[PDB]
Amino acid sequence: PISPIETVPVKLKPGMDGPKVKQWPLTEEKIKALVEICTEMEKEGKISKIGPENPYNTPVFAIKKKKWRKLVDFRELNKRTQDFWEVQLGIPHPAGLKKKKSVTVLDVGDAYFSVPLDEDFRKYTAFTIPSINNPGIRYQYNVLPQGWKGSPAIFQSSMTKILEPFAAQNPDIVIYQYMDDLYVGSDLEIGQHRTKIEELRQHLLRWGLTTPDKKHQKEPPFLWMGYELHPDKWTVQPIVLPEKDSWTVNDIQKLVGKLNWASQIYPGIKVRQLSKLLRGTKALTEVIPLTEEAELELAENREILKEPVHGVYYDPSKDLIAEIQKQGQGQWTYQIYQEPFKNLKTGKYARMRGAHTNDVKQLTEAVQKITTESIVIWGKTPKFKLPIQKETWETWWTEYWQATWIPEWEFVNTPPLVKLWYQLEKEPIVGAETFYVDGAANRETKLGKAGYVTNKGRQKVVPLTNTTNQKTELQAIYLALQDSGLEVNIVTDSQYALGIIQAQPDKSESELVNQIIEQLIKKEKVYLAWVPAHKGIGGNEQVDKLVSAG
Amino acid sequence: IETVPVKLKPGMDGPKVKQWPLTEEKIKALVEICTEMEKEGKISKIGPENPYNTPVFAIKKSTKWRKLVDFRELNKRTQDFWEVQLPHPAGLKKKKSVTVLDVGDAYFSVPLDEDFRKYTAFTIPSINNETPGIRYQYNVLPQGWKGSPAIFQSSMTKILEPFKKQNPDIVIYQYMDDLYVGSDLEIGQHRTKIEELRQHLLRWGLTTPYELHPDKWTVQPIVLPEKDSWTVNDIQKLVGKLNWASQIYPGIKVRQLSKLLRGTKALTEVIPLTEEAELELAENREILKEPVHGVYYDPSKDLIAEIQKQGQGQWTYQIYQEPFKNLKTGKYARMRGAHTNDVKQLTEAVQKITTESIVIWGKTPKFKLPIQKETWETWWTEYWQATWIPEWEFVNTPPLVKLWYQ
Ligand SMILES: CN(C)C(=O)CCOc1ccccc1Oc1cccn2cc(C#N)cc12
Ligand SMILES: [Mg+2]
Repeated sequence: PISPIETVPVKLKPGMDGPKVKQWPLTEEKIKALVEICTEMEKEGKISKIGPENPYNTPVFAIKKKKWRKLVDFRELNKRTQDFWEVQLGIPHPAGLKKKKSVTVLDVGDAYFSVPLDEDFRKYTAFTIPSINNPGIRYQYNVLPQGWKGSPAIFQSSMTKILEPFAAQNPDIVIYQYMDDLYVGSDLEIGQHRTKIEELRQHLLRWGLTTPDKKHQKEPPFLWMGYELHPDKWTVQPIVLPEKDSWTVNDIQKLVGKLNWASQIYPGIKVRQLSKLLRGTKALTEVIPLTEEAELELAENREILKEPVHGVYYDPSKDLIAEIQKQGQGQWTYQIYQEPFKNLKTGKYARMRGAHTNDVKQLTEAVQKITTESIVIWGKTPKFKLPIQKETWETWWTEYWQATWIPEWEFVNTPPLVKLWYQLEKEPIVGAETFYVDGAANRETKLGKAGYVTNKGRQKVVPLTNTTNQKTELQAIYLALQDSGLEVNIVTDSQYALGIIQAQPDKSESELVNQIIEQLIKKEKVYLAWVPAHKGIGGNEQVDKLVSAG
Repeated sequence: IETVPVKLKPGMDGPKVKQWPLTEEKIKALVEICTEMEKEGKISKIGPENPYNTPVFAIKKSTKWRKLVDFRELNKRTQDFWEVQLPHPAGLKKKKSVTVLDVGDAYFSVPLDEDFRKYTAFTIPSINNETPGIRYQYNVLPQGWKGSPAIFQSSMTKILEPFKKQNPDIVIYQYMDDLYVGSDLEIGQHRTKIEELRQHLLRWGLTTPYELHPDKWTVQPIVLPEKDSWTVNDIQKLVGKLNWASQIYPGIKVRQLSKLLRGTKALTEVIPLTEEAELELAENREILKEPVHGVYYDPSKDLIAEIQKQGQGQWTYQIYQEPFKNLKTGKYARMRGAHTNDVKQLTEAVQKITTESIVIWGKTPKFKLPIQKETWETWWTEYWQATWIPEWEFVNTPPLVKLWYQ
């Protein structure tokens, strides 16, 4: 049917006129399908024959991808019409849905054709069925055309307004609206829940919106946007990881996609070594040979995907809880649940956001991602059970120069525990050898040397090939660590190298800094001090004259 | 009762900013607030043919919720036409006492130009995308749109002209929803003249719900440590800090001080300050008392604020337009109170600096904040009392700016 709803007024973009894309010539069998469809559609009021003075046109075609369907090419009109309040992009998340005793799924059939289109805008929808000779027939739309820029929003808003009466008289019946679907839930007796469905079905039929007849139709488990929804549990649809010898950029992309998708209910999914591959990427065609780390990751994912997992729905009376577990190379995993083994959902956090990081910083960032996620899904923030002790975190967030909001959390003792593997000293160390380090490299020949000069009288210079002033500045520190007792003072002129160490990293993209980290753990006390370069302080002046000079 | 035509800057479309997800608590408060605002006709529900959007937050400013609208983008896209549309007194920074009054409720009497109303559209988000938002637009002059004080100016001058004739030595500056009222009176007299004006405004239909003292502000000078026994490390720090300062005050000298370190020496070795090095350090303390030289304010250029966490509730800040040319510096302190946190203190500092900046120059600075972006966007509304919002971005504090500014 059609509708007595009010129409949304619609303008074209200021200074633009209607589309005039001529009709591609059509085979006479398709012109037969269009003429019959158009006369049926005309008979239902959805379209109208129009005079000759309408200047605008839009191409039309017929197909039946092995009944017939009419398809229209509004690409040109879409460019010329104004923008609309963007349709719902996000979708509800299964973990966010509140449990209900029964759920109906209604498909509004032919929904867009069931809604009127603004009158003054109708001239710009004109289309032509081709005559055999040239004189063709001219039709225009009176309902929302399928494929025009404004149909999804205007039908969405028309549907919201149509529901408003029925919803007010039924503060018991939950109606999610999503595209041209209605998902109806209630805690009524299945006898009367079917009554209220029947009411709603007709209320929409008065507004012109048809609904499934054969019972309420669509039956569980529900295949919905890559999910499986059961009456008591949800899970993702089954993932298939390809088995391949070579991989293109496009194949790895489709593979982190599926993997990312599975990580919301399959705890333990890892994707970082696989997306390290796409770091360069370039062309989706480029073949990217996999890595021993990428292979191990993909292997471990197939292992986890071998068993089936499910999540539960939301009860707003039960608490909201998250735990986070370490997974290794800066990869982390979390569950969010209300009942201790019934998980609402899971997820992963493996971002470095920089070349070097450390465990506490990464955990804090994981707690961030969970918080933003809980607000989007349940409108609240969870209680946190975390594998870290207050002393560990309190020390970290106090010495940390960046401001941070640590939630309330209880320690859960479940190793691997999050810890600071080392702390530099805040005061210089007494009776410890003072190493004055420096490095240099030639910005053209890229050759270099790192060296030190201590106060016990030791001096050393190690030669370096294919490096930069920044890399030698770290090798210099690395050299002083290698060559010192368990306690050492190091004095550097590098603001770069000071910055990287003082950050107290414990993992890194570069293997030099990974080497320096291993040194720093083995030491007992280390103090790192900075002096301005080329100011002849003493100590520094002699390493500059030794290494930087040559 | 008659509207004032409002234009966007030519060839410029309205805002399409994204609504931030809110907690169920904050949404329920926005819906209550917006239902009442709809009854009083200040806002109306809009259709899908309005594509514009401005974010909304719920803050507390009290135990009742307020609604704060982020017109930052709509202000870029129009208010500069209202910054030039048809003024800042430099004496307000000189007044001994300054009080801030919230007069933003006067705005809800003036109709808004019906052809501009689409640009004020905003959305109350739903949880988990169950619904699309509830969508409204403004009928009246909305708070936080810089065109609101611009249009109301004529009425507001009219209301204040009595009071200004009586008290001719009091400074009244308006910035957005606030009046800044400054006097040199005794504090008790000051609070009286504030009440006189408060009552004056309430008498003419201007519902009004902060005391500052710019005579105490300054540009904090650099302080060098004063020790009893110096180590090699203390002099290295002292020499490093004075080396930084010499990009700013030029007559600083370090020869005699670094002479004390000649040769390779252990860091813990105690060095005595020779008489020459003491004179150089004493002379260097004296040059740090005088201010910088060519640091002037350019009204056309942007003000930038940098902030450093210093430990134990201390936060330093600098306002400059060109690096090293510091217009103001200062340090903030929170009394902690075992209810404080890093984000409460950062949020409080941003507001102090912004108020201080508004008094001095009449515009908000663009902040470089030392915090992860995603952490700010979640928690900033929990201690935001101000009715305005400055521009901001996120940075990683360098390793030595902490101590040199300490
Ligand atoms: C089976 N299931 C989801 C429950 O039991 C939880 C209760 O969820 C609902 C509550 C009210 C209205 C509908 C509900 O279902 C849906 C909510 C959101 C999206 N949807 C897509 C489909 C399909 N196809 C069904 C739903
Ligand atoms: Mg050097």
